[PDB]
Amino acid sequence: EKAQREANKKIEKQLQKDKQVYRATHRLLLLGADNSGKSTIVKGIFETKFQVDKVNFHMFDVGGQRDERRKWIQCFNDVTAIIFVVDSSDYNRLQEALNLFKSIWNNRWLRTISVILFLNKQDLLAEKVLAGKSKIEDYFPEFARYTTDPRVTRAKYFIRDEFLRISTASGRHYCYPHFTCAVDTENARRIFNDCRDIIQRMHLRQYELL
Amino acid sequence: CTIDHTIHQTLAPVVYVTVLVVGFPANCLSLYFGYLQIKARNELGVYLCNLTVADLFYICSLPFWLQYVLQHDNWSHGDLSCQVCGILLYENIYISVGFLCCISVDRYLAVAHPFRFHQFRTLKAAVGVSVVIWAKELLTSIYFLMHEEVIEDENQHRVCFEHYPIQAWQRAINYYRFLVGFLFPICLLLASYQGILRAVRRSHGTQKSRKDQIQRLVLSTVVIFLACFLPYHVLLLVRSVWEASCDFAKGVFNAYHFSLLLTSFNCVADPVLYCFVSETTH
Amino acid sequence: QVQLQESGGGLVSLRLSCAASGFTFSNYKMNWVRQGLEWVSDISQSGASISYTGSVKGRFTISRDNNTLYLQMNTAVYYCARCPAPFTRDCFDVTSTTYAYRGQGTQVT
Amino acid sequence: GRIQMRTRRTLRGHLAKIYAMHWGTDSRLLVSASQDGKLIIWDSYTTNKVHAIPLRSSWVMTCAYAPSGNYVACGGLDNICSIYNLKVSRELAGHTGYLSCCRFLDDNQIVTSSGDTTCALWDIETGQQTTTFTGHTGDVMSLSLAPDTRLFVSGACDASAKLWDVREGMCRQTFTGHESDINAICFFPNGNAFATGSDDATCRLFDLELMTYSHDNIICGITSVSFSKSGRLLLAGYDDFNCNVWDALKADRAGVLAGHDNRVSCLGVTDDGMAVATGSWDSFLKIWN
Ligand SMILES: CC(C)CCC[C@@H](C)[C@H]1CC[C@H]2[C@@H]3CC=C4C[C@@H](OC(=O)CCC(=O)O)CC[C@]4(C)[C@H]3CC[C@]12C
Repeated sequence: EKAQREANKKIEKQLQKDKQVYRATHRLLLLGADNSGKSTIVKGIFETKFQVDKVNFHMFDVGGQRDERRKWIQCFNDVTAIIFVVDSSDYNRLQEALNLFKSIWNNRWLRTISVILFLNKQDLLAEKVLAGKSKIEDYFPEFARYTTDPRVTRAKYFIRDEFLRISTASGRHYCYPHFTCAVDTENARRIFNDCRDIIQRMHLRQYELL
Repeated sequence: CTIDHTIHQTLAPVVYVTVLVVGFPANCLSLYFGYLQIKARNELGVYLCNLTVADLFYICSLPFWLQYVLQHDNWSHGDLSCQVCGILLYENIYISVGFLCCISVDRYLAVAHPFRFHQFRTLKAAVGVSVVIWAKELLTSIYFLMHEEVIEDENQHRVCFEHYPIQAWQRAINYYRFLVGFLFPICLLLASYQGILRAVRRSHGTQKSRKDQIQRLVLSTVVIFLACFLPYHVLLLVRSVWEASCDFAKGVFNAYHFSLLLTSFNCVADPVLYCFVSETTH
Repeated sequence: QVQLQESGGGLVSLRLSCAASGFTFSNYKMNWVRQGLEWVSDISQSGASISYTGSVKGRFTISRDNNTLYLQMNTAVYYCARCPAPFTRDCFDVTSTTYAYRGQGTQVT
Repeated sequence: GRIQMRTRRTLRGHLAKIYAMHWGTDSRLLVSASQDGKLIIWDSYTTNKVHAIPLRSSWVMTCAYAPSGNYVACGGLDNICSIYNLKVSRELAGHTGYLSCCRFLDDNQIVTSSGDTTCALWDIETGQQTTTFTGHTGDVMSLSLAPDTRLFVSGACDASAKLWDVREGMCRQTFTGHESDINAICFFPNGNAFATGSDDATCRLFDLELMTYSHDNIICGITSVSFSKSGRLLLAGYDDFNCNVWDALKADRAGVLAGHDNRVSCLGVTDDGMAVATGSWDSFLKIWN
């Protein structure tokens, strides 16, 4: 039995090693539509190994599945945050982005996970609204009465306000809106800072400071 | 040196009775919730369990001092009781103080630095620091206790753990007592809670009302600690420094023992302040 | 066996009526889809909190009756869709392809 | 009648939510899978961790301890049913969806399911899909193998449970009694009947719908379903922070299993029926009775 005892002792030795490496690492979930360049934000699973300020982050991209995503989404409740990416240029699927975010917000398990909202094609949105080929008011009459180049900023803040209203209509988990593009290399810093804020709030709840 | 100790009979018994009947069930509740925090992988739970067991040990000595004051300040039990009750009522305060500092430093290292200090925020480190504090407690207890002159006798009333005028050794070690048990812990608590408040006010994912309640709780706990200890340690310092005669000792007697009664209120302040306000228990 | 029927269709206002059976109509919320397969509008559990797709807010109107859902035309297939959540307001895969809890459609022009 | 039981041994040591777990032929050894990516093999009686192997993919939606006990299958969100060797061995590829569940027919073959409606049967030493099962329309969530490995059923998200035969490869009959996602399946130990957990806050029993369980206060669905040694009891994990115990024959609640800080993920039952372990999202594996 002494052999079993010593083998077990070694087992929790490497298990506490794994525990400290695990607590040293933070998991993330990357979500978005196909036209949303989430791979640019990164730059079975499209695993990503990136670190900032000597803390390891693992951003997991789920691109190997099909349209039905309401079941494997439950496997990501333990993650610190969800990187939500929206390609707001195609307003036809922007309502899809609103519906997907609303489903995430009101999900039974995701009410505890803060979501990082990334608006991914702000250059494309600016160019589209400058062209004016498709009117935003046609896709949303609320923009014909909403109030805050002024027009690109107005459209961007309207589209972010839609998601923010959906989020705030139901404390606990928060939603952080952000504007990103392909040329932005600072998305890692945004994710790290927002995860730091989320962990701080989790500690406030955990350390009875609330 | 005969001292009119009427302040004990007039004020102490109600303070002691209230402290018992309030803190003791509150202390048991705080111990229960600390053990619940132990159930989760929370290091703060160890510190609260240690703090509340220290406060329960402080409670243990109170009935003997109550019987002492109700006996017109005359010790009647064996000198073992005098020694142990003196040790408790005059040292367990400092165990609770260091334990509060442990709680505050854990909170600071967690909230302010959520990514770096992971090894120190482990149950192994909590047990280690607890053992360190209790070893210090044993050192101080065996230092005080071995002094056979701890118990005095005047006017057929035995006064325990108090010399009027102050003894040379007791006066000399009150400097170490006050310094090590007030000056450094208070700055530790202030420096931890200022950082916690900075982190909370810099938090972006929380509404204003919850930040208001957090800052109210932090102000409440700091005010409780200061308004509960400051007079006792200030008067202990002046008792060690300015006092050189029996007349000064009997003059300061009243405020000295009132401050000691505040230190008794400490242990009913701690449980509600560190467990009941939190929404986790709700 | 869950199964749905609809009535209506034809050249153009029209009564898009949904015939649902086999499950509690009150528990689950409803949605409208046009074909893209894009979501249109929803009705919460109490018949309130109604939200519309922007290109639908003015022209079209919806209502709920207790096992039937009604929409009034002021141009494609209109499946009648519902959500899998029985007692909560999340809803993920209505727009999804080959989603079972969806209607058979009526062709309107 | 009324049954109550409490935690006996807490298999603490996991870092993330214990999402799936499985028992071997010998109930003493169990395999626990967590999303941290660490397949720890625990000695049930002595709380010893006999083996602690790591994992290529952190996400593990299922774990299969072979009846022979030589190999362990680690099916996760990755489209690979990785098989590790004891006393990595193969990398099965070909599924187009997340590995919802995996089960060992014998030593040399594995039966799996994907997030895609396709279910497949492999041969380990060659890694080839001997049989393909593609009759469903929604995501397959769980499997259930009878004492005979010939038949297995695959609960799907389309509220349909199709019974399959490994050799023929074609479905013979379909059940659609439920009205929402079916995320839990387990054959009754006797006969062809089997239970189905669903998100509609209702559990139903099917055989060649004949039973249902639902109360007004219950607004959360099922998350895992399993029976006892004789099948009289029906332990069905629930989305709410505590498990619930049902009766296969009676509609009333036999009892409750509280003590978990989060939802139950997998409710494993030992083959001999001498213990029940309910892996929860609290990173603990409490063993009851
Ligand atoms: C002569 C007698 C009367 C002096 C009584 C004072 C001591 C009982 C207390 C007061 C301040 C305490 C000190 C203040 C702070 C700390 C830090 C604290 O360490 C932690 O809290 C670590 C927490 C973590 O990182 O997990 C405990 C040790 C120490 C040195 C304490 C040691 C015991 C002290 C000196």
